[PDB]
Amino acid sequence: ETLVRPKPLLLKLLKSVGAQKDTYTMKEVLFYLGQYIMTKRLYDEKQQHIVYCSNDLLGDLFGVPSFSVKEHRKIYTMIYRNLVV
Amino acid sequence: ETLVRPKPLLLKLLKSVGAQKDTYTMKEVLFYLGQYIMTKRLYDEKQQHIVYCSNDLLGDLFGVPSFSVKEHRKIYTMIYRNLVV
Amino acid sequence: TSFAEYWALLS
Amino acid sequence: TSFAEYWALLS
Ligand SMILES: [Cl-]
Ligand SMILES: [Cl-]
Repeated sequence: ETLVRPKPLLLKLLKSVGAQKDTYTMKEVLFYLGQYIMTKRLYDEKQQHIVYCSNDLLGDLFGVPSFSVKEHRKIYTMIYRNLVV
Repeated sequence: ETLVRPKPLLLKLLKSVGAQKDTYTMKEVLFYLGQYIMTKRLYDEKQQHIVYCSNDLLGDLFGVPSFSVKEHRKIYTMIYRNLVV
Repeated sequence: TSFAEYWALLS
Repeated sequence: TSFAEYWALLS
């Protein structure tokens, strides 16, 4: 599959949880970005699709205070903006 | 699919990351147990299949200092021991 | 549903 | 490979 190139904030984010390359499959981008959200426990305790981005590297990348995981297009759109595909 | 009943240590472990039931599909047991490992960052930074269990609730449940994720049977065997299927 | 599941559902 | 991927490979 094609390799995508994370922009700096998202590269910093992926590396912060042990990714070690400049280019990645989308599938790996999604693995490490999930790992990161859980590693920092930014998910809501009771409604676990809600992610809190305020005052985190993620909110700097995404440009929102919070989002819902269920909004698939919205999440891909935010991710692609942080990638050179 | 069948619902399994976590034994107390593993129930404590699943609840510690927001699972809210006494019975669960295996698939959900595996989702929350993965979430937990990442939430506590017990995975090795450089070789990410290695999980450190020393001095954690997980090592009390599993009965090991460390394990490799790649040892599929071994991981299921440890999990079933912590479940009434 | 865990965050992990919801996440996995993106694919 | 991330821990997340290795984990997902259990299923
Ligand atoms: Cl990597
Ligand atoms: Cl639950």
